[PDB]
Amino acid sequence: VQPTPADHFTFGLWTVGWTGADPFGVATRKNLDPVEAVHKLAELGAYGITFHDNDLIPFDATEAEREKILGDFNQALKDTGLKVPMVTTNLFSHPVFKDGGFTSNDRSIRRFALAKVLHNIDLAAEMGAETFVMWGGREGSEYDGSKDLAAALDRMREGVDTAAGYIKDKGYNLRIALEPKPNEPRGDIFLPTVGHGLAFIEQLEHGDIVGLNPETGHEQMAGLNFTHGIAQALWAEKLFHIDLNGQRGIKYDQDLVFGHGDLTSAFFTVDLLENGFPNGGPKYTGPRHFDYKPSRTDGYDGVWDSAKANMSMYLLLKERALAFRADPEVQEAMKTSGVFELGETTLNAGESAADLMNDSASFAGFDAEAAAERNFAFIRLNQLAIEHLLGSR
Amino acid sequence: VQPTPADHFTFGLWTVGWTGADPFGVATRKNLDPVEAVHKLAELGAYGITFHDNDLIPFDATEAEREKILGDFNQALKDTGLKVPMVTTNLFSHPVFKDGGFTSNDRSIRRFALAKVLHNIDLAAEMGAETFVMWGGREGSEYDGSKDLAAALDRMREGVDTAAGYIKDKGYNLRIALEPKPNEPRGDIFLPTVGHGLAFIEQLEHGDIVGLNPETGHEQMAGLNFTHGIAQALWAEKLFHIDLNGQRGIKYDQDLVFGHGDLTSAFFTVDLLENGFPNGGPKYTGPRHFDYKPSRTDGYDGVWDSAKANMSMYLLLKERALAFRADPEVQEAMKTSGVFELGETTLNAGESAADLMNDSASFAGFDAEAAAERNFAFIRLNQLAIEHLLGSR
Amino acid sequence: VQPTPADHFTFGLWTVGWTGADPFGVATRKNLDPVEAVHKLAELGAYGITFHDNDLIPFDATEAEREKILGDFNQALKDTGLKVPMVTTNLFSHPVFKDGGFTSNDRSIRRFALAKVLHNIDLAAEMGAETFVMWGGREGSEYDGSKDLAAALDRMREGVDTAAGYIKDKGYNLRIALEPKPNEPRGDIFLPTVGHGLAFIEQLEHGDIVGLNPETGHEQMAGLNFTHGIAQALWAEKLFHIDLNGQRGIKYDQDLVFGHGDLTSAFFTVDLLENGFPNGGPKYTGPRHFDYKPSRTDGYDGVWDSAKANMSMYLLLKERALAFRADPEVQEAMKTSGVFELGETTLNAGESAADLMNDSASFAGFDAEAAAERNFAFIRLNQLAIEHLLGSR
Amino acid sequence: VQPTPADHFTFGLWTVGWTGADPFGVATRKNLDPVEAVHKLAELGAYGITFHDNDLIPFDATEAEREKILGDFNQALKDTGLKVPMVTTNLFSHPVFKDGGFTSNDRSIRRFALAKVLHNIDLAAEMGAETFVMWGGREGSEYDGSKDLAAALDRMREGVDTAAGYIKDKGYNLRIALEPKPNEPRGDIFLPTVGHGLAFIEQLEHGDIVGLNPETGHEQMAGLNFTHGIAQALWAEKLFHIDLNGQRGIKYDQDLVFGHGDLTSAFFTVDLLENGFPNGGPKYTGPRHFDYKPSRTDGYDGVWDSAKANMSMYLLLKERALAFRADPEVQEAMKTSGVFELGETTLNAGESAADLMNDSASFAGFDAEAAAERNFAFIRLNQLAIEHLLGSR
Ligand SMILES: OC[C@@H](O)[C@H](O)[C@@H](O)CO
Ligand SMILES: OC[C@@H](O)[C@H](O)[C@@H](O)CO
Ligand SMILES: OC[C@@H](O)[C@H](O)[C@@H](O)CO
Ligand SMILES: OC[C@@H](O)[C@H](O)[C@@H](O)CO
Ligand SMILES: [Mn+2]
Ligand SMILES: [Mn+2]
Ligand SMILES: [Mn+2]
Ligand SMILES: [Mn+2]
Repeated sequence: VQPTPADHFTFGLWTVGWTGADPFGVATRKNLDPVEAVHKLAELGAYGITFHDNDLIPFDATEAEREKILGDFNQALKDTGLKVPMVTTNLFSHPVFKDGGFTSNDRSIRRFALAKVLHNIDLAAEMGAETFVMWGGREGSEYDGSKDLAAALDRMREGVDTAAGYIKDKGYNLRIALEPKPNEPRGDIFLPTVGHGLAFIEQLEHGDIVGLNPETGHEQMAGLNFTHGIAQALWAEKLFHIDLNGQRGIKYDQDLVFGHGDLTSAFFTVDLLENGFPNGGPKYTGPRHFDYKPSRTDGYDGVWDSAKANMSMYLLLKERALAFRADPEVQEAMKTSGVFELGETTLNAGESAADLMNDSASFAGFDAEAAAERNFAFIRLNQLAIEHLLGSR
Repeated sequence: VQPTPADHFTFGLWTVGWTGADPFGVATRKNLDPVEAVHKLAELGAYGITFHDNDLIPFDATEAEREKILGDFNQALKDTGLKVPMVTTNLFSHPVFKDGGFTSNDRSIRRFALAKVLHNIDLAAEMGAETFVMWGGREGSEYDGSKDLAAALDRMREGVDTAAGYIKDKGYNLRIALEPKPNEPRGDIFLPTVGHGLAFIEQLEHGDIVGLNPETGHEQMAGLNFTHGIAQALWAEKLFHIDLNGQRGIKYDQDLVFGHGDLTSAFFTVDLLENGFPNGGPKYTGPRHFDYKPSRTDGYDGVWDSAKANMSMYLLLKERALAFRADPEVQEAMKTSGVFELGETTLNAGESAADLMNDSASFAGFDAEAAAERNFAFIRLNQLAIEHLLGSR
Repeated sequence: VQPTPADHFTFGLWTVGWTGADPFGVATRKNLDPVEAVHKLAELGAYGITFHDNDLIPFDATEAEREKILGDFNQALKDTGLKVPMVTTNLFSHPVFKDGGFTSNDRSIRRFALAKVLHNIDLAAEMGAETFVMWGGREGSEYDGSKDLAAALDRMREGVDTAAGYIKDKGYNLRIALEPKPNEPRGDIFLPTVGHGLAFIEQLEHGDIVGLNPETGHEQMAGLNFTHGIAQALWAEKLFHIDLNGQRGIKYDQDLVFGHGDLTSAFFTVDLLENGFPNGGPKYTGPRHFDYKPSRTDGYDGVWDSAKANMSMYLLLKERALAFRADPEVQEAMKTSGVFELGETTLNAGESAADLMNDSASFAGFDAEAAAERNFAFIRLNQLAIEHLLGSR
Repeated sequence: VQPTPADHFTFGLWTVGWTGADPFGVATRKNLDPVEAVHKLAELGAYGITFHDNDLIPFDATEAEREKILGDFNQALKDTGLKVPMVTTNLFSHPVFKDGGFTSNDRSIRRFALAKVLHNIDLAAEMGAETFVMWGGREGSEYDGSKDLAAALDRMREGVDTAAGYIKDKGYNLRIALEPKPNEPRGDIFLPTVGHGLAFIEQLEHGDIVGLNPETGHEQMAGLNFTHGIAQALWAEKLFHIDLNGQRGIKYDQDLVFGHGDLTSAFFTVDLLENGFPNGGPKYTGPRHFDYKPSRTDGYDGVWDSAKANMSMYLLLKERALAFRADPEVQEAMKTSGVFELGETTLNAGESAADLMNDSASFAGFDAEAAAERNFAFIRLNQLAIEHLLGSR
């Protein structure tokens, strides 16, 4: 292992600072001072730190307090060298956001949320973040008649397009990244998956600077393939940031260390981020952000062990995924299964629909029964990836 | 109840004709003659019938046979009055489609699938279908390294855009509707949910004539809100057709009668199709297609009981959903919860981001703690819908 | 439908008393005085109230404090006539319980946890409660190597048999009801389903007084059929108590009002509690206890609305289910489908294995293809059930 | 890693013999001759072969046919030395079994099904099998009013105790292993999890010879922790057999190769089979049986590849898991986390309930806040396990 700043491992303040309250209990750890957080994180080899406005600045802090806090915070950044690549707003903890921020049924709460957001964009630019994340965790319902579903999407669009237009208007060098989540804390959250989020951005006025911020555990809560989803975001060139962690199944969001959930899936996620696509195409070159929570049963030694482990797991997987693809036997297996064959167009240069239709060999004269005999050998190909993952090859 | 042709209840040939083979067994029913199907369906009050090419015409039938079959089939349509509103292709049963049609790793199979599709478009136009459905049931993988995820989406796009361009080129009065499915028969299917499908259409050249064909059970297999998903398709004006059925949970696709799965969700699905949105907007005016399978334990009396029941359940729900919304007490409850309030824009006519920012009452001077006291009364509102569903009000 | 004490509707102090804090937010409601809980629930028609030791008596309460609290609570009970049918212990909220009470890896904690249970038995006995519920919410793990699994079950057995022995020695008429849950708050909980709880009970030294407390939502979080699980608990004569609420799929425990989740399943559970088994069998006679949470979006008006909605949902389902079995057409359908035929023993009176293999009629010349022709007509029985539920019958 | 007969790797005839038909397609491979299955598996290192009565002997086979088939199979066994450790009955493929075998609503069917079982016991005994597996795949329902649930369990009990009584009377050394599954092919199956199977066994007249046959994928289809379920089966001394395969989430049963689904869970199951419980306890000694399906995309080369991959995955996991417990650092971490402390009984030798409530140290003056400070360090133990799995340690 041994992570270093050019690896671009970013961590949020709320991850290592998460104190332990869950639905059945109180915190098991004391609050983490943000200056300690920065120093500690930098010592471990992180590249940057991210935060939610209220992570650093209390909801009711006065203007004198906000500047006191920011002064010590900027100093620590300075002393250590951590950058601040992404900033986000808390539109979910305070009781006022019980029906949402942007999609609250109450008009006065929608304006308050939007004004909280606009102000936070200002702080984002001041910090030097390139990405502004929006997780609409309270946007949704428990009951189907609680909302007008068309109006909920018009109100979501108005807040995002207002925020986007503000970025363009002030000339900030910022992008917005929406973060899909299927449920928890709402029964049903709006824009529940990568596809929903991707679809939605296409209906925006300011779509051009809006992308996604997918989270491993969030797609796994719907039973989806995390690599399939990021592949699709990447293919559309909407993968602006990423949140890595672990999830063992369809249940509450667990927020384990990356690699402590679906291990084989993390392997392939790493292969896609590092190696890209077999035939060439898009690559994700942003930060590798870890959005997790250290288990409540463990003390602060566990908090820093857990932070260390996110980075270890990613470097271990990266190493095995480079060896995997570099292997002559894998490449050969790949060729046999048709991975490079999928890269060739179906139609010949210049062939029209008409042409293919009327080409006897592709249809009328085709031997479907002979084509059906092919051994794709996907089982052997899968076996080679696991032996590579197991450190056996 | 009593369904009648202006209700626009369509049924596929493979639903009532499904003979019973599942993974652990053989058919329990004899094959259903398609001419019987048409007559029977028409007697029950259906408006139309839909089919897959091989539902009617055998994969290896000769040209003399295809015309014999079509002749008797058109005659029955004539004798009864059923229309043929949608036609689709089978790109999944034959062993040649074991790795997909359009996204097969084998180039020769991709061409064969595409040529099967183009020919079937011709038959669609001849029949008078307005909709051409594409369910990519074999497109996906069991293993993550089996495919180049970027190349799988380029090949999906090439077949759909080739088919679309052919429709435009021949001037057919047809639309394509993609049908998302999360898994089964593949471990992971590409374009697994409504959002994924919606996102994908935005990357097409011929996007304008491409929409979706969502299926109740398919979104419920990912644990998603079926009404939330169709709301989003409708809002984007991509809801070109719909497949209704029942699903009891995250498991294999059960294909029960509509209403025999998540009852409350079917209620709200019916409310959206019939009533639309509370504040006004888009409406879905196409056919109400039932894509289900009669339980294998039951004989042919059960097949026609099951067909009858799809229509009964929809009319029962429709009736309760009209009463629900028409109710003065519901309207009042709706007002209290802010359903109409969500319909008002957040920003005042002419207000800019700048303006709202600097409006003291929406932020600096806002009383978050007082705004947080509001009783949304979503529980009472939910109670009124269930009493309406229960036939109590 | 108006509830009366005769109905045996019981509520937990923590249910209407639930304040609104979840994983991503703080409480939205103010604490509920116990005195007012008691009076308000008696005005609604409640039969009894239930509580956790620390719902009532703070963890740190002094002796003088405890006595005051008990004096006020016992006053309220005397004033209103409310009964206290069940009492439970809180072995999950304090940080001390982070790894469990009974199956903590730390022995001093295991000792404290059992001590806390014994003291609570006394209180339970003082209050007149018939049932003692044990829900081991922190018993389990996030990671597979965290626990010696054989030793976790011995620890659990030690605790439960100690508590049972103590009851027997003290002469108390108290029975222990164990309550399964698959996950939340731990990633995996010991004894996750009705099946695992019944099995464990059979390994106990004093299992005669140990039974189950199944919860609607809990079984549904693993995707099981709650009605099938309570039917196995009844069949074994081990259904000592029941917790009713609603869940809308495999996700975090929602704790919705009974009937606000899976409706048809709710209908069928009520049918089983009220009508019993079609061919006869044991019947459930305890409290109908609601363990739910008023959504955090609702103010106190909403709390009483939700309390009310629980009993109301139950009465509406009961009316429908009594009408359903009373219907001649439904009885006809039931006989046709073989529901009464399942009640006839397979073998003949004094027929042995040997006698049966040898019966020619049963095997050697049994006409399997002719038997396979029976139309079970389960679809039509299911349509009739649904129509009774919707009150269209 | 090269398997030897000493390993006890067993395979079902129906596993490598699975032809490829699924819900949306026909077979992709030709039928496998039994003779060749036997020889091929012996060349791979298999220990034994297992089968369903109709895997080998067709349902309609004549007497002369049966004898020929048996003569060829017994030849193969003699030639290769393969053992036949388990035999099972097919009570799910013929249409006669549409509503179940043992719990069919139709009594004549229930009689045929039991007859079919008794005859198979004889054959099982002739073959030298130790285990008789019962998987009741059609036992259950799609709809809640289809069955009298108390009567479904009595019918099940009748069948299983008749079969057990017959074994006892005949002097056969055969034990029955019941096999749970939550769903597929029925929407709900009776006795859906390890927990439900163990419970039911305790209600049996002859449960001394009745135990479990849990399957990896089956428990995971309900989202349970397979390793926790087999640990409860072991603890109760009821783990008679085991079926190993892979599942990638809550969906249709995939029947992937062991290790091709949840990897870390696979690692921990192997640890439990090979290392036993950390503080000692019963150990599993039977066949390591693989009940999987070679993906339908692969030709026969793929079939043998997959057979091989099963034993290989198992050997790789075994090597890793033996190295993991042998590691001094891992033992250190285990002691730190209290894994050995769980093994110490909570009470002192001859300490009663009364003695414990009264110990001041245990309750009255126990310092709960000081005890709550222990760092269990479960995260670091889990990181160490994963690093052993990836062979980076
Ligand atoms: O489940 C919560 C989300 O993962 C958030 O932490 C966003 O990433 C930041 O608001
Ligand atoms: O699960 C199968 C799909 O529902 C199909 O029936 C498509 O609708 C028609 O190809
Ligand atoms: O999931 C939480 C449980 O349902 C509890 O409320 C128990 O019933 C009692 O501790
Ligand atoms: O889900 C199918 C089952 O796993 C069977 O293969 C049984 O093991 C034997 O009938
Ligand atoms: Mn996140
Ligand atoms: Mn469909
Ligand atoms: Mn409960
Ligand atoms: Mn099996």
